[PDB]
Amino acid sequence: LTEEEKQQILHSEEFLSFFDHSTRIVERALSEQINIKLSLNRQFFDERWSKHRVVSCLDWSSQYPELLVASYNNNEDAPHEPDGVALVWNMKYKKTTPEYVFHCQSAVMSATFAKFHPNLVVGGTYSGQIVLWDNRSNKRTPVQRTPLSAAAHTHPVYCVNVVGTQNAHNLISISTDGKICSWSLDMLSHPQDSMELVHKQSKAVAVTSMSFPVGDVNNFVVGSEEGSVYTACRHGSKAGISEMFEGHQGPITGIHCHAAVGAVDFSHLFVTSSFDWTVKLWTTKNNKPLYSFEDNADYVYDVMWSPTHPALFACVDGMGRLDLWNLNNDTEVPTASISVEGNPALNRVRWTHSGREIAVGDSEGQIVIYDVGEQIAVPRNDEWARFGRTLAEI
Amino acid sequence: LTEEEKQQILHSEEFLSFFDHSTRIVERALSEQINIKLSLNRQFFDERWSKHRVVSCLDWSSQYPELLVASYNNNEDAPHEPDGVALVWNMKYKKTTPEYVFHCQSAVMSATFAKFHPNLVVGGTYSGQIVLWDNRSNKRTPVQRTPLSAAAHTHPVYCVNVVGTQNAHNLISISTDGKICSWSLDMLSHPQDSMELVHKQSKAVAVTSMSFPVGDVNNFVVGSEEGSVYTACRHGSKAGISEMFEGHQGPITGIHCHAAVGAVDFSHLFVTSSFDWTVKLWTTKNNKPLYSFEDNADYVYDVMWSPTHPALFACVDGMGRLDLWNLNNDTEVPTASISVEGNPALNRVRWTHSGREIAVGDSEGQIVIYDVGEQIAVPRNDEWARFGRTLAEI
Amino acid sequence: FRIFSRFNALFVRPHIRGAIREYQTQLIQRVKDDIESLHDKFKVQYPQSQACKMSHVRDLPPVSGSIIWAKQIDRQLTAYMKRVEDVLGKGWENHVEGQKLKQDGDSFRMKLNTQEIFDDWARKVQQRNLGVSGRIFTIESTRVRGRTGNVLKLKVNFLPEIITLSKEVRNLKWLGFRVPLAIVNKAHQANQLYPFAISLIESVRTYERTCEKVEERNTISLLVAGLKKEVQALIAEGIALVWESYKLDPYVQRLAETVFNFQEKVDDLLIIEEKIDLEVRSLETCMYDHKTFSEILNRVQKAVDDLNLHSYSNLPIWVNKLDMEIERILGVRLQAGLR
Amino acid sequence: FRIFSRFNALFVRPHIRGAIREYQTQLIQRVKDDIESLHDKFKVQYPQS
Amino acid sequence: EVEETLKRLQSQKGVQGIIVVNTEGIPIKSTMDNPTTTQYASLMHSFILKARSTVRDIDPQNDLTFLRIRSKKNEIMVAPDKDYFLIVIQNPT
Amino acid sequence: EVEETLKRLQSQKGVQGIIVVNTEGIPIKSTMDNPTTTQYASLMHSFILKARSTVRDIDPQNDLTFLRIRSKKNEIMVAPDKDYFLIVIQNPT
Repeated sequence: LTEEEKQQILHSEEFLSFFDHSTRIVERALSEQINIKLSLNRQFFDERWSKHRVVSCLDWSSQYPELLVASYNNNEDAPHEPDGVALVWNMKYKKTTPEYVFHCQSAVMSATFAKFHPNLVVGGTYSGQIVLWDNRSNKRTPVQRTPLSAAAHTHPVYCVNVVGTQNAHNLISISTDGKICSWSLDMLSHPQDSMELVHKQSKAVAVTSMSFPVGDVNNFVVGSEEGSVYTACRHGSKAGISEMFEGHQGPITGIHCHAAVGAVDFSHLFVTSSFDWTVKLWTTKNNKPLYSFEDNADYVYDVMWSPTHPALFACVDGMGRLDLWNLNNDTEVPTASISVEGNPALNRVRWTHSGREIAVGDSEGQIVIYDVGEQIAVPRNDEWARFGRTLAEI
Repeated sequence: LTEEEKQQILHSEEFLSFFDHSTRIVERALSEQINIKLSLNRQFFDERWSKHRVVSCLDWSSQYPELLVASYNNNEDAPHEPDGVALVWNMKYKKTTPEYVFHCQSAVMSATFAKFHPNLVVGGTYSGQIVLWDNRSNKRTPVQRTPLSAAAHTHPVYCVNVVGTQNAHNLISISTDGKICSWSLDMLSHPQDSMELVHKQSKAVAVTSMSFPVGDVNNFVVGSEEGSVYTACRHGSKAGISEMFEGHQGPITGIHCHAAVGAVDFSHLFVTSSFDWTVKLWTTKNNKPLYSFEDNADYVYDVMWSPTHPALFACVDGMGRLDLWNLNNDTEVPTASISVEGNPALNRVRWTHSGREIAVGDSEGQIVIYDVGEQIAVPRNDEWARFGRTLAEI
Repeated sequence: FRIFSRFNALFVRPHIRGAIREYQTQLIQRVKDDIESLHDKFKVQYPQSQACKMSHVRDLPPVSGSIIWAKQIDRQLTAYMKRVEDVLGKGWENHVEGQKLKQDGDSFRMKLNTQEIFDDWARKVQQRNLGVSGRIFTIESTRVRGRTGNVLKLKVNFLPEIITLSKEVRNLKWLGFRVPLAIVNKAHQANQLYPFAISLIESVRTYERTCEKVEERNTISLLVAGLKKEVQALIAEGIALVWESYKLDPYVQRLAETVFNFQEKVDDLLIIEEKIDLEVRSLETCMYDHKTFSEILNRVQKAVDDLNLHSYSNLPIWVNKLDMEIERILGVRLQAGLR
Repeated sequence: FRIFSRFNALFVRPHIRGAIREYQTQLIQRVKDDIESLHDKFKVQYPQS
Repeated sequence: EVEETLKRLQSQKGVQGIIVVNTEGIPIKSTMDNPTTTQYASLMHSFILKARSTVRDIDPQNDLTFLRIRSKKNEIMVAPDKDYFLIVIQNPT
Repeated sequence: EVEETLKRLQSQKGVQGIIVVNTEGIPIKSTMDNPTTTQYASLMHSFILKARSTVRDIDPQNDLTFLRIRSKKNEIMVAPDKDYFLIVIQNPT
């Protein structure tokens, strides 16, 4: 009947025959037999919402690795047409249109998925207001909008993300002014915690890049427009910039910490992308950039680690070519490097959480989905040791 | 109550998939899951298809490393019954019956699997007509047969092989007359290439067995009953015999090229099992045999490299014993040996893919498969180095 | 012997030679036992051994197989004696055991002679006077079991065993044995003319088999008559030819392709004919309905049109008699329905 | 850059120095007009870059 | 073929009795007697139709291509695809 | 021990612990989605009872403990002892 007498009958001791039967069937059922390279993977280019409208940021959903959010910011073809449009594009099925379409009054230029809510999209706009989008609602207008107060962000915002455990989340967002602030993913009417980043007295930071280390949320690294990378502690007595780095004489166009785990830690390492084609495989522990890969006349726009490979990472370039640097294979030439047609200014690269596929931005809005070879995608057990040895070289 | 509908549905043969799945599943149902150094592992002797029958060829399926094809000539026991007997044997589960059967109107001499397609099986017969059979389809007749013409093979064919990858494949066959002919798996009614192999003064070479260097196409190596080993370039800059070897005084029966690939290049090592117990080993760069195999007389048949070990191979004697030979540990005594019970006229052996076990043919049709020692199956870099240094002994 | 092969450095110094001469008698006795065992194995005659069976499987004729087997046994005996000479040193025959062993080996080698069988085989070949010259193919009279009439079965004027002699000669040339030049010419001619003859015999066998298959089903012979007519014309052209000529290869090629096309058209006609007969039989018992009759007739006409577009032979009378049978069946079904 | 970076401490030898850039000065000219093609981008891009 | 198939399916384990059932139950073939074959095969057909309904309940596109019952006294085998219903009587071991 | 049986059964491929269904058609243990397992448990009870009747028709001394309900997607291992029906979801390979 109900689920109470079952407990006593289970605690009843007539189960020797039942256990013998279970053991016999399991032992008899143990035996089981049978009855009998860089590639353009896919495309994503809207026309109504992607006429020009360069790509700004991309992301993948942890809960739904088949989902990617696009962010097109600039509106110059027509003042009347939408200014900022956010497009989410699915991987499970091939369609000529994004699965859902979103609009913001201002120009949306930074966006990311929501971890706590698996049906919510949050994005940052040019005005500096944090923009929400609940996919449950059928309205294209933002669901929740943060006020344009001095307490909140009032300058353009580039780094927006949600981190922490499922039961403990914080919406970390930093604008060009150098202010950090956290929010609850359900309430954004007021800043729950905010303070402006500042180094030695009377020195603000022109923030343009940030990346939390894997696991850690209390401390992180921030990429400044002034070409000088800094490490900051999110919360604590030393909340603020904690490291002066020479970086490079060019503005930082991207930053990322190590995105691999399983062997000896490399999270202290990080990748910075300057404005003069100077990517620096380099750790927070050291003050000197470990290497300064240089080539080309153009320059990077973003650099993203491999979620599975502790050595491979992607690079952006202005004349339309995307290159892969597997440090264990080589440190002087990109391991894989191909150029997309039309030589456009790529702007964003985001590795799929699986690490088996890589997405790239574009100067015209045509998102190109790139797949890689198996031999170049998956690392090995000896890959980590080889990476450690190569790091020990200099 | 039906009396004819069942009778006519039984007479009508729509049982292709029916019989296929029944055969593939009932042998599985033979499993007894009722709730109430050398060492023999599995001995196969089909009473119906191998009663007093001499195995004509043996092969292992690279695509499916569990399938074997066995060949038989005409049966002197009864000429009226089908003469060419081809057997397909599997190790999915223990069973006396073969997985598949096949018949050819002429005596079958050689047969092998197809690299281009993982299901098609090709076989050479005594009439010099290559025979095509499809494993998936349940048929006994040959699927395809080359025409018996002057351009095509007319003398009995004893070695058929498919070279190239799964997209650049090429079926190469040699007739005992000396004709070399290339076919494709798609069409087996016209020789793509045909040329009568000649050494000098326009006299042909009575080729017995053929071998090719592992990982290489073209530049074939052939063995002759005359007692000489020849290197014949398939196309190159000039087709025909490229090298005269001193060879062995008796006829060359089993010729094979080294297959194990590791830190060193040993693909040039050639081993030939002659009629005088003499397995002669050398390299293509040296006109003389490097070492000789001598423990008895009277026809060791064939020599087969172990795919995994660089200095280990097998060779079966007509007297009725298989001796396992390793070069790294010994050069004058077999590292392992065993004789099939009854001391039968053991015919031939075939190394399985990835090694770890051996397949042995017999004149009585009772083929035996069994493994080798774990301490002797696995090679190591030390094995390659010591093999290289032992090759430099003389 | 292998143990000694490990160490041969100071055999020039007569210090280790004392040890080898101490066991010299044991060496001699063991070698004598070995050669006795080898001779016992030899006493098993080549036909009585599985060596003859395998060599026949290995395309090696029994005469050449026995010759080469004795040759290799003699080679192994020579290897044994030379290895004994090397290991023991010069003049082992000076010892009484040594001279006894050499006498036994020489007697065995005398018993291991091989040229006599070669001479006998050559003499038999010359006596039988093998030949292939004559007609391209032969026609004979035979009273096959089951029929009273004398069947004029068509054969090919070519003995299949002549190539065995050719391969025997080919083996013997490199074996060092010289056969008479007439035998050389005969074997060479037979070998070079073999592919044409085997192609001829396989083609004629296939054509026969398929023509008896045709006459097995008399409903198809009228349609197949034309193809049989061209085949008979080609046979008539080819029979008048003498066994050797310069037009042999093109004639054999065209005859083979004609026979293959004839057989494939025969099997296609056979399968379409069994299909149409099955449809006719189904219509015989088909239930009274204008529709199902119409689809059956439409499929019948579609099969007929498929035959017509194939450009077969002698169609209209076949169509007419099919119409006769089908109209009779229609009359039967009509009387059944009307009653 | 990297192909002679393999040398680095190699051309310090008396003969390795004489074996380098005395046969490759034409390729120094080639890298110079490579730089010419490089600043070709600089030439006319200012507002349309 | 018919006889060869039955012989090879029987001699693989010395099966007590097997007949070929290419129709939906009610087979007229026999291997030891008409009743114990026909009625039991019809009952098997009914039960495997019910089992096919059971496996389609979880998801309709599923079909039962293999079925075996091994009890304390008998073993029953059937591999239905569209009409090929097999029967095997065998010892539990 | 219940936990020992849990850890032993979850070791099998494609098996989430162990779930047992009683005669009332509900699983005495909860391991997956309740409504689906309850409905399919009523279904297994129905057709195993009909199979029990089927076998008792000709074999009134046999007992049912083994059944291989396999499809192209998974195999279901249903085994009743007297009241506690053992059910295991397992991949065919």
